[PDB]
Amino acid sequence: KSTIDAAKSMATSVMKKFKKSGLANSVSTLTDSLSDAASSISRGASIR
Amino acid sequence: NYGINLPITGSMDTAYANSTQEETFLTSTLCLYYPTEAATEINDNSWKDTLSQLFLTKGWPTGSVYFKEYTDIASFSVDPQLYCDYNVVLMKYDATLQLDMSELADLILNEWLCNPMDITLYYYQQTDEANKWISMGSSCTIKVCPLNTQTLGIGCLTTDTATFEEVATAEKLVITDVVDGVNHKLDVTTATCTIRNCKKLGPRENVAVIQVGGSDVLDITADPTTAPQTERMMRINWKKWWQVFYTVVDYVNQIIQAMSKRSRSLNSAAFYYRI
Amino acid sequence: QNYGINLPITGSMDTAYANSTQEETFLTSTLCLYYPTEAATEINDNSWKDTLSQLFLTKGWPTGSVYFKEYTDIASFSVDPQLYCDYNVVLMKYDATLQLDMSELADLILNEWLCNPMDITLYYYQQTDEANKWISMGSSCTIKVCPLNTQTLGIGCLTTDTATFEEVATAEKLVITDVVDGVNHKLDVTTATCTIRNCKKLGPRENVAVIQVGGSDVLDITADPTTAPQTERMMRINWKKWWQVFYTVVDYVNQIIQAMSKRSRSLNSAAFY
Amino acid sequence: NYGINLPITGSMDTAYANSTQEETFLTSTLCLYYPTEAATEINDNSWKDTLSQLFLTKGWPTGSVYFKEYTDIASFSVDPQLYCDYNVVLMKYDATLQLDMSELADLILNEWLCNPMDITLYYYQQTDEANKWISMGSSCTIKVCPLNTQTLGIGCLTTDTATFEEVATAEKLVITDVVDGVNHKLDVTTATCTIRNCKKLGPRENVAVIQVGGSDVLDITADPTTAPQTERMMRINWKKWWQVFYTVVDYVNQIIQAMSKRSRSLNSAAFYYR
Amino acid sequence: EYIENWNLQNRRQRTGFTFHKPNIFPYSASFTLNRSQPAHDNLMGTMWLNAGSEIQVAGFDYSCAINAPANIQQFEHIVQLRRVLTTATITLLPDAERFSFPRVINSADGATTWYFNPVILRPNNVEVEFLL
Amino acid sequence: EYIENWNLQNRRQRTGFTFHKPNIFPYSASFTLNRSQPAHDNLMGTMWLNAGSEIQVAGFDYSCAINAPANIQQFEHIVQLRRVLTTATITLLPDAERFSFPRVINSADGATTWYFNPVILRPNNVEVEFLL
Ligand SMILES: [Zn+2]
Repeated sequence: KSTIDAAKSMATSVMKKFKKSGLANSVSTLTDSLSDAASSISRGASIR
Repeated sequence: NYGINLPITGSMDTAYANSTQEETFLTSTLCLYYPTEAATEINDNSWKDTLSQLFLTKGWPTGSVYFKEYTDIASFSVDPQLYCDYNVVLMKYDATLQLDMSELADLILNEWLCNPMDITLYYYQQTDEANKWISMGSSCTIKVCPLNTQTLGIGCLTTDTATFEEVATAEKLVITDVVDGVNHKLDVTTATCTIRNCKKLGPRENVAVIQVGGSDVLDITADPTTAPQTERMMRINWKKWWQVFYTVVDYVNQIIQAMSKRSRSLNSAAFYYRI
Repeated sequence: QNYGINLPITGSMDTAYANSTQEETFLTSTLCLYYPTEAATEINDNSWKDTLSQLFLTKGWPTGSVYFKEYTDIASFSVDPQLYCDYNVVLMKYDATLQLDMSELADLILNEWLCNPMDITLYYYQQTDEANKWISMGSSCTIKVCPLNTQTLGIGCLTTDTATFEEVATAEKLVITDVVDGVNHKLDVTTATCTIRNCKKLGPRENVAVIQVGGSDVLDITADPTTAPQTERMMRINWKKWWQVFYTVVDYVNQIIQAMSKRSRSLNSAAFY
Repeated sequence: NYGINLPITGSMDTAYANSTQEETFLTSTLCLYYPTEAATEINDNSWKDTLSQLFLTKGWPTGSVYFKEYTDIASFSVDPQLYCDYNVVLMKYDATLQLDMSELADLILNEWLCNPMDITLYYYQQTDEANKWISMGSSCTIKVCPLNTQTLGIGCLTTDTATFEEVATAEKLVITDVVDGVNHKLDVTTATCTIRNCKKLGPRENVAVIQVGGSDVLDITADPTTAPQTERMMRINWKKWWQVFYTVVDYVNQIIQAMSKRSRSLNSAAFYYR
Repeated sequence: EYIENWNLQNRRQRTGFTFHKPNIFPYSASFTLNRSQPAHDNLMGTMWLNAGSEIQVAGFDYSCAINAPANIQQFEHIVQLRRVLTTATITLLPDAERFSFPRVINSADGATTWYFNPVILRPNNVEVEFLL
Repeated sequence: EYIENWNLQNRRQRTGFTFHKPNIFPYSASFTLNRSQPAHDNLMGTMWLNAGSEIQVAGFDYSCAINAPANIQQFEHIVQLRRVLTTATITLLPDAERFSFPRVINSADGATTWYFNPVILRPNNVEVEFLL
């Protein structure tokens, strides 16, 4: 119900919360951990 | 960082490691706190000394027992830095000062994790039934103003403290409690007071508040629902002060046994901080 | 489970390093900088504490994290020692006449102390081991001592007239007194301006980091003659200007913090001390 | 193959090759630096000469040893044009000049790489624990102003140097250190000073600062955490200056052995630099 | 030899094989800190390597038993075989060379690293027990 | 056993023998400095001992990978057998005790001596490859 440009900027605020939490960053990490281990190659974080 | 995250595998070896009072007689210190009136009534220049020889009987080596003089429940409540391993504090029922006494008991008998508060720059809130604001000093006068989720007053103007709600008028020790989960602009008289944000917890394995007089019903909780009665909360029937001390001496071990000073030490009295 | 010391933490070499460690201290811990007045006076800015704070964000310490405490002398600073923050790094300006004042103050911060109160009036005391010392401090601390033989009689003194006592401290602000172990002594302190307490030593401090400005140093912080301990929490900087000192302290905060950390009593661990 | 590409394989032939000092006696030069007071106390017109004959004993051919006179730690700390293969500098303990001495030691005892800085047009920043600003001259007075990520002052107005932070008031040699990774508008007195941006590299396989007097120090670490004590940092107990020199001569090889070949200058280089 | 024992086992009787440097100890390389603190500047405990037919174990006390009763620190290392060994010829020597050099080791919780800088003394009151 | 194999070979067929602690590695004790300078005060490289049936190899970095990518220094040791070994039972253990103590060593050119003062850390990302 209700929502005065609420659920709207809200469905957007619900967003403006997402990109700033668990699921967010984490996914943002794996992503890099690939780039940074594919681009890297030569000096690719040993890990193992 | 040795501690837990392991399990102590019980097993009922059932071996009994006799006595326990023989280690405390040798290795611990006993600090007796009393009010001035107590000593004044005794009227001897050697009472501390006489009692000390009497303390050898109960098993405490000469240099073991110390005698600290608070002259009031209000000052003792501010300066309570507990000096010895075992502290047994004598309190004389003063009926007008009951809450002063309650607030002081709540501090010694317990444990208290506190951080400094800057009343000037920030809007604070207590979190759980264990987050309380313990303030103490010359004259502690605390006025409060609850904030709605906008930083706006509720029954007050965050701008004029004449609209605040007074919850303490010049006390020497105060444990303030506000509706949990609500921000408040605070107005303490920081000139004579210090207010700190404390988290509670571990009862005290030392102080044994021994109460002289009345008929006592001690309600030391902030809520209405609970009433805790601990062993470190004893009571003696008033006759004369010399008698009180004789009893304290005649039953030192019994009183000490109701504490047990292993969790003690700490490194100074009261507060804490972990700022 | 609280104190029952589990006899071991495993010893298996899993070999997994839990990376960083500085990223937990940046988030969760407070840094308290102690300096002398002269230090700040030479800086002459109303916003130096502020400027340095923004500079501290660089090294990774959130705005409300760092605090600046002003001792105006080594004597005062060594008289009420109430270390306020998680990590304390104290700056000391080399004053050659105050060396022992400084030594006694270092000995107190750099180490972990346990004390009890002493009643000089009613009970003549004695120290037990190389770790039982008498730490007294206040306005003006003047301590005279009188060794007792096994009869409660003086040895080179009359337990009756303090004019025969042996003076071992004349008006200091901090004093760690040491007497021949295992001997009773009638003590005569000036309790009016002094407080003397019986301390057992030990645990060191996983915080301070006395950073010494000037001289040449080597620091002998033992009471004996035999040992000389040099710890990581005892650093030294070359004096140029005070602004430079602080820049360095900031430019190497983590390095300085890494040389400290934890503090036995500042964790869950207490069911102890 | 010059390209400073490297490989070498350490089979233990165990041919322990003999002497080492008999190549240095023949092929190298020894330069002794002392303060004026040192020579004045000696009061002879032939001291440099007498010591030279004495140097033949320890094995240094006549034309081999040179004697350079700095009259102060501040002037000596200036152009630093170490003249010979091996330089052993004698420093007399002046307690007020300690940092002057520290800054000078830090320069000789170490290998420096510098570039010029234009304080006028570009506000700079140091990068690592090895990027320092070494300025030196008549009178070096450096005031600094830290910039936030906008080119705006932090505790200062990039416009009025009366708000800057003074970090050096008229020194003859100064190694300035600022919070790494922060831009700074600099205000040096370029008229009498020169400030250059240096990166610390190798150490020196030459000097051998020999310290007279005190009980001693001179720490060359800018930080608080480290304290490095090298072999090229020796100390002698003061009696008289003639005695100091006798000892320096009586133990020339011992002192030289604690230094040796100035590796950054060795012919055999290339991509590493000279 | 092998079939010889294969049979004797069918008839359910006493078998038996012969081995040179048998492989009875699963690889295990670890330590146990009996006294430790965050700084790891005054530890006491043991570290070992059990592998194949060999065991090396060291007991360390950073304080050199300064506050220990009789200035002696006791150590113990127990190894439980998964199978009984009989007729064993064994070499027992003092010292654990493997744990006689400087090491930087990971802490028990893996959160940091400690420094081990050994100086070796002869093991006192050595007692080896082979239990069944 | 021996004649058995003498025949099988004379007929041009697949031979084979048995050895406890074979002697496949010619004695070789040396080092390779991957980073060095005249003073030998900041070296990086490996040193080893190949002899008989054993190999011990240590990788050292005086700088403790302070300026190395990911603060990790890679090492590698390759040993080429003169004959193929099959069916090998091998013990692999971390650490090279032989290179865990202070040494004064001759320089590669034999002109001087350098100082090695090791402190041991666990080898990271160990990978052993047996190639054919
Ligand atoms: Zn064998």
